[PDB]
Amino acid sequence: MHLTPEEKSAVTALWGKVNVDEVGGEALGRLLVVYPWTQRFFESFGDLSTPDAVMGNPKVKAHGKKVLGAFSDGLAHLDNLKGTFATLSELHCDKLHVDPENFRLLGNVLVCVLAHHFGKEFTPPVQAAYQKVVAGVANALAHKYH
Amino acid sequence: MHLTPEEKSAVTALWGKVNVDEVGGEALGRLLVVYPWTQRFFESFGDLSTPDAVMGNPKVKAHGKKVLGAFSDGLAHLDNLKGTFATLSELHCDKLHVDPENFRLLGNVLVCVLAHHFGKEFTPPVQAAYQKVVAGVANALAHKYH
Amino acid sequence: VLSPADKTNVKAAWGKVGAHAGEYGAEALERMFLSFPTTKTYFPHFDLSHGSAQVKGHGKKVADALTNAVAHVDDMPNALSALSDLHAHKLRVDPVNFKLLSHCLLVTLAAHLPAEFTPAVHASLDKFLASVSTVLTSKYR
Amino acid sequence: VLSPADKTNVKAAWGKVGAHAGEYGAEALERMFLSFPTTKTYFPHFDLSHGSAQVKGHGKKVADALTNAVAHVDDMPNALSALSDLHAHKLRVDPVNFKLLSHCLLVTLAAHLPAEFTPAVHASLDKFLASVSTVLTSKYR
Ligand code: HEM
Ligand code: HEM
Ligand code: HEM
Ligand code: HEM
Repeated sequence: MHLTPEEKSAVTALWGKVNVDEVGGEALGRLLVVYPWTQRFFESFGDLSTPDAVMGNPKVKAHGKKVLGAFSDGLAHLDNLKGTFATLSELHCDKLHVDPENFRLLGNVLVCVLAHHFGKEFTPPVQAAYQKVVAGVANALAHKYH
Repeated sequence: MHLTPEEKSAVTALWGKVNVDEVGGEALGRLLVVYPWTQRFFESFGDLSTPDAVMGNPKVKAHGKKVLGAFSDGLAHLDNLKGTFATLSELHCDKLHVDPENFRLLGNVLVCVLAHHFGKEFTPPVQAAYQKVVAGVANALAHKYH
Repeated sequence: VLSPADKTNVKAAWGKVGAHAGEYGAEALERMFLSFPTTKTYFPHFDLSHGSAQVKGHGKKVADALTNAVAHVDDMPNALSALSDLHAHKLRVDPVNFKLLSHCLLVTLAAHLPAEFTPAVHASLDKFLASVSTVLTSKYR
Repeated sequence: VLSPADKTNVKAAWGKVGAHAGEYGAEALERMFLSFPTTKTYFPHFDLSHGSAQVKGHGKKVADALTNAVAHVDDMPNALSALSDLHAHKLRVDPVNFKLLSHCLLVTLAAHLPAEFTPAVHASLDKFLASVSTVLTSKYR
């Protein structure tokens, strides 16, 4: 996590404009659609057979919002991601058995989602800041794997 | 490092039995042969047209010894690889233009050479400690890239 | 493998790129240079400053090649043979870097085609770039 | 693409493995579990303790499939259709993991077939495991 002050202000300024409910649903839905193998964790979510079935699934939307919720909190502790994410890291490992590569796929999808939404506002340099952030979060979420 | 005293001792003790001369030449040569694209940095070495020509090339063998040398000295600063490879990290970036991914290919090749050499002695637990060191080394070397 | 659906998706999204391909190619490069600085090791000879003509020049070349793969979506291995040779034999770019550029291309398109960058299209474009990358790397060893 | 030399190299090397493939399968998994603990996420239902019969059995299964692949080195896609299916639609192991098992397999062969693990053979086996990996993840999406 080598976020220069200016990189941190940039992450923070944009994050101000995000509708986490919405972005959360889009990011998660899109993950399940671009990398269908990730659907392995959600067989109790019902119908994920097509893009519309995934994107509109009330369960995916609610889970996405939860995930992004935890992520937003992460953004207020950019200083201590490991600490912030420790009980979650343990849960994903020990209870959920989620391969951490999943955390990196979601980060990339999220970046595409932010680009989709902010258009020209998501400048090369803003992307570079967010790239560092999703990586830091993925790393924090994997820190307790064993 | 995130090496256990037990992991540290295993690394340390096997290393004591290593001929850097021979392992250095073999590791670099295998690299040039398994991942032919790494030859892009050694055009001046000559004929690397065949396994035989690579494995026999003295320039290769001597560069191999220089690399494992530096690696070997890094094993003495296992608690600050970052600081040990700082200058070498800048060099590689700024002068050599070596993509850090190369550091990882070599690491894996190195592990295959050790297994090759030590057979029985190179147990799963010993490989595990070595995997952590090679990753550690690669990270340290890539640390100053910008 | 790309399905009929994928093919339609790609031709459609790329269709929209039209005349901006060049500029979007340049932008994907800059994004890549900024987010994954290690990729810069391959362009020691380039002026990577903002608005660099070398980068502009290069973005166009990459875009033309992608445009050519879309035009020959049913025969990419052959349409890209030459480029596959260049990369394997001269450039010798480590394979991991293809995924990085692909990623920056997807970000660029997303940033410019909001109405078209649907989930379905996104998936199609991702499979496409993966296939291009596979072709370009096929002759490496 | 496996060259004829490669196919020869592989068949030779695997030829020497013989009645030990099962043991080598089991050893490669054990090395994978320890070196890349994230791989354990796919085996929550297994006893991953040293010498576990679940691990041994699975080691055999994997070894056997490799055998069958060496045997149909000319027609992998077809020889492994079922397995490609299973992985793409049931197991859904993330593709990054295939590279980790492949590596632990080289390490295992190296440690057991010193004379045979020459540089040229090393290169071939790698390509081979890579091809096997491509086949197993070809129907993912
Ligand atoms: C930014 C990364 C992520 C964050 C912050 C995050 C956060 C969360 C939170 C807050 C929960 C609920 C915890 C609880 O039930 O006590 C959860 C559950 C879960 N997460 Fe994650 N998550 C992330 C990534 C992922 C990814 C990428 C996957 C799978 C591809 C995943 C799989 C799951 C599953 C399967 C559950 C349990 C759902 C259920 O209740 O059945 N997570 N996550
Ligand atoms: C274990 C990781 C590595 C270590 C410790 C290492 C260390 C070294 C050292 C100590 C030098 C001497 C140069 C000087 O002081 O002027 C050197 C040079 C060099 N290294 Fe690295 N290296 C590593 C990996 C690599 C890899 C993987 C490659 C490319 C495949 C590479 C490419 C080079 C080149 C091209 C030179 C310049 C040699 C010359 O001047 O002909 N290095 N390295
Ligand atoms: C799908 C992805 C890619 C496409 C379509 C592509 C296409 C091209 C094309 C059309 C050229 C110009 C060849 C000529 O002179 O006619 C080129 C050159 C080049 N590419 Fe690739 N490429 C791709 C990926 C990469 C990646 C990922 C890298 C490194 C990060 C890379 C590094 C280079 C370099 C260094 C050159 C030479 C540029 C010069 O000296 O002018 N390429 N590529
Ligand atoms: C070298 C490539 C691989 C081959 C040839 C291979 C082969 C096999 C075979 C033969 C089976 C047993 C099918 C049956 O039960 O009838 C299997 C199952 C399985 N494989 Fe793959 N595998 C490979 C890579 C992987 C990797 C890298 C992972 C995960 C890290 C993995 C995860 C699994 C799991 C979880 C099972 C089911 C285990 C059980 O519940 O018994 N495989 N594989």
